[PDB]
Amino acid sequence: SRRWFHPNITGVEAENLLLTRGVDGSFLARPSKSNPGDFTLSVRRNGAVTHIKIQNTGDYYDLYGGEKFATLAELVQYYMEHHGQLKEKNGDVIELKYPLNC
Amino acid sequence: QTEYATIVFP
Repeated sequence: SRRWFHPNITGVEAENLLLTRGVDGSFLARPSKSNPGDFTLSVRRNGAVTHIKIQNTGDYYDLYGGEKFATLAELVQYYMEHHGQLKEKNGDVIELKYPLNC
Repeated sequence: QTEYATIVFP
């Protein structure tokens, strides 16, 4: 199924879509314009949207740091199930609560 | 576009 992965969407369309179709805690994954091959998590927090870059080497998936995963689903479900491990410099956690779908 | 948040790790 992998319904949270939107294959044909820009970051600004995703950013708008989360503020219409989702709630705080909603999120999705997209293919990333800035670096083809990579992916990007787009999450909603406190009425606004944050974007997180995901490195795909070919060998593994990661967030330019942290735990490394064999597949993208393993990475997304990991950070869903371990909420505190996704933190920003500020100190705030970024929570992947509710997947948004096609 | 809009910026990508700066993630930190233990």
